[PDB]
Amino acid sequence: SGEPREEAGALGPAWDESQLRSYSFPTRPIPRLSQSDPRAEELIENEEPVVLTDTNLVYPALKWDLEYLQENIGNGDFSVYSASTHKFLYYDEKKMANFQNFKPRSNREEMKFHEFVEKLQDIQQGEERLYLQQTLNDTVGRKIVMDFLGFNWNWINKQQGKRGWGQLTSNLLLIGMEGNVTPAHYDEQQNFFAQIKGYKRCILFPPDQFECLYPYPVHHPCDRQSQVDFDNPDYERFPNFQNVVGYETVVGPGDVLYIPMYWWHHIESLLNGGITITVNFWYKGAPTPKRIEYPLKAHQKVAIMRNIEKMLGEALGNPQEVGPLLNTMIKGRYN
Amino acid sequence: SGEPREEAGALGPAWDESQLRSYSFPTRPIPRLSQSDPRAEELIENEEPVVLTDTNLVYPALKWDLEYLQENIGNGDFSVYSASTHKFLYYDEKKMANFQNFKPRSNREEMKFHEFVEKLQDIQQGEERLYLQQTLNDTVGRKIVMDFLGFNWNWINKQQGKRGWGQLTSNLLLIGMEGNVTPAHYDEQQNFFAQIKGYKRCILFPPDQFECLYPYPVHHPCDRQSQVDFDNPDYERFPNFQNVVGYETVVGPGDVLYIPMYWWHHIESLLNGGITITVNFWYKGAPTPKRIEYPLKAHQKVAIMRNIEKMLGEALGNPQEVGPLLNTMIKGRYN
Ligand SMILES: O=C(O)CCC(=O)C(=O)O
Ligand SMILES: O=C(O)CCC(=O)C(=O)O
Ligand SMILES: [Fe+2]
Ligand SMILES: [Fe+2]
Repeated sequence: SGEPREEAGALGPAWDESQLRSYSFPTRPIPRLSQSDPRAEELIENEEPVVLTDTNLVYPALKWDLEYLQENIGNGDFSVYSASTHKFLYYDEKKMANFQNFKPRSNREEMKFHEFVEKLQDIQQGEERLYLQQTLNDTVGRKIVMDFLGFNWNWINKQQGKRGWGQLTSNLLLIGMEGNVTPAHYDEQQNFFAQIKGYKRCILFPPDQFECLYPYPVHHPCDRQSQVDFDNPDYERFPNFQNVVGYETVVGPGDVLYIPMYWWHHIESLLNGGITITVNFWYKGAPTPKRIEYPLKAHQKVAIMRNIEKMLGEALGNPQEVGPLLNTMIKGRYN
Repeated sequence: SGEPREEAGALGPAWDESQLRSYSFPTRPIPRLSQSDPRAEELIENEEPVVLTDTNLVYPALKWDLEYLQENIGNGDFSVYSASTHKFLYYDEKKMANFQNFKPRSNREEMKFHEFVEKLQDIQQGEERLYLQQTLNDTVGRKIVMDFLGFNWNWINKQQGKRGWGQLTSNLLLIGMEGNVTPAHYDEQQNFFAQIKGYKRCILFPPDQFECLYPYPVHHPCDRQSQVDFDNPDYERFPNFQNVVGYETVVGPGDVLYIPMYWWHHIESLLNGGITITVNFWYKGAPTPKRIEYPLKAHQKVAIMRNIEKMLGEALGNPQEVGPLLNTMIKGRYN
C-alpha cells in the first residue's frame, strides 16, 4: 500500500495502518503518477491499474460534504443500502428466481437525502451501517449540476477517445461510513474511481487470479463476486485463496484510480476516517477485435467461461443443471 | 444562454448561435426577470446576477445611434480604444513602471465623436477594431443631457438605497463594433449594465472560481484580468481552467444586467450584429460589516489576497519580490 502520505501544511499523516483491516494475503503498491507522466498512459493502455494524482477530474466536488449536499442536491429520492455487518452484500434482483434458497443479507431503500443524513446521524449515537449509491443525472439541484459540469470533462473524454472505449455507461455518487467494506468483485466495464472526501483502501487482483478468487456461478445473484470470506477464508473449499496476491493503495481527495475491466477490487472506507464520498465513471471497453489475436489474455478467457455458463443455462432450460452437466463433462475425462 | 428571443412584430430571431463564439467551458443561463418579480430583488440582495427586462432605466437612449449622437452629443473629446484583434487588451498605466517588459497591445486616443464615426466608417470598407468608452458628464450636448436626465433615476436610486451601496462612482457610455470582445475580468464595484443598441453576450463567473481563472499579479498592469486566453487555453500553465463553469446571457435594447462586485465577466458584441451601445452604472459596494461574519464569502477571501499582495509589495519595497517571497513561504511548508 505504501507509507501514509503526509498532508500539506504540517498536518499529520493522512491515515495510519491501524485504520486498515488485516488480511491473509500479500500485496504491493499500485503506482501513483501524474496524468502528464508517460508511464501513466502506458499503464492505462495496457489495462493495468494506476492512481492519477492531478487530473482535477472532480475538482468542484472537493468542497462537498453532507451539509452542502443536503442543501443543494435537492429533494429527490436516493437509493440507500444498509447492512448489519461492515461487508455490504449486494446482489442482482433478476437472478433471485434462479436460487430460491438465497436469503438476502442487505436491503436497499429509496429516501430523501436529508433523511439519509439524519438516519446516519443517530447511528453515530451502533452496529448498523448505511451506504448511499445514486447516479448523478440532472435530477439533482442546480448547484450540484454546476459542479458536475465543472468536472474535467476535457481530460476524461480525451482518455475515452484514445483508448477506444465505448459510451460512458454511468456516473455513481457514493457516500459511505467509516469501516464500510465492499467485498471483492469485478465489473465488465472500464472504471475511473474519483475520490472526493475521506480515504478508501482499494485492493485489486488481476483477471488471471480467477482460480484463486472463486466467483459465484454466473446465474447466481452474487455473480461476479468472490465466494471467499476475506475475514475468514475457508481453505478447504477454496485452497487456492492461499496463492492470491493483490495490488493495493489508499486513495484520498483528488485521487483517481483506474480500475481496468475485469479486474477484481475490494474497497473499504478507512476505520475511524469519517464518511467517504466517491464518484465513479463507467465506460464500455473497446470492441473486441474482429479477428482473434492469440495468445488470449486472461480477461478474454473469463469472458468465454461466462459465455459457456450462460449458454448452457439456456440450452438446458434451467441454470441449476449447469453444474451437474459440467461435472459430467469433466470427471474422469479432463480432471 | 437560452434560445434566441423572438422579436416583436414577427421580426425574425434577435440573433442566432452562429453569431456567438465557441469556448471550451460549459454555461447555464442567467435569469431574465421583471424588476417587479420578488425573485429579482432576492438575487440582487444575495449578490447574484440577474437580467432585469423592464426597468426603463435607459429608456430615452433607446433611440440613440451614431447619427443622433454625433449631431447632439457635442464637439468634445472622447477616449477611443483600438486593437488589431477582436480582444481588447486594456491595462493600468500607473502599474507599467512595475513591469518594464510589458509591451502594450491596445492604444487609447482622444478624438471628436464625428471623427470616431468617420474612422469607424472606412474600417467597414478590415481587421482593425475600435471601442469608444467615455463618461456621461455634463460635458455633452444639451439634448444628450436631457436623455440622461430622463433615465429611470427613481428605480436605480431606490435600488442603491436598499442595498446600502455607496456613491455612484461613474457612468460609462460604450460604443463598440460587432465582434468586439472584452476579456474576462472582475471589478470591485457593483454594476448595472444597461444595453441600448445591438446585442452582447455576457459570460459571468462567480468569485469562487478564482482558482480556475488565474488573475494577473495585483501589481501587474493587467491586474484583475484573467491570464488565460479563452480562444486557446494553456492547460499546462492553467490546469484548473478545465473546471470553469459560467453563467451566460445575451442582452439587447432595454435589458439591464446586474453584475455583482467581484464577479468575473467576459463581454462580446455579437458577430455581424452591427455596432453596440451600452451605458454602465458603478456603485461602491456596501461597507464591510464592523465585526467579521464567518464563514467568509469567496469575494472576501479575494479581497484578503489582494491586500496581502499589496502589503507585501510595499513592505519589500519592490513588487517583483512578492512572488519569490510567497514561494519561499509556501514550498515544503504549505504545498
Ligand atoms: O467504493 C465502493 O465501496 C465500491 C466501488 C465499486 O465497487 C465500483 O466503483 O465498482
Ligand atoms: O461592454 C463591454 O465590452 C465591457 C463592459 C465592462 O467591462 C464593464 O461594464 O465593466
Ligand atoms: Fe465495482
Ligand atoms: Fe467590467
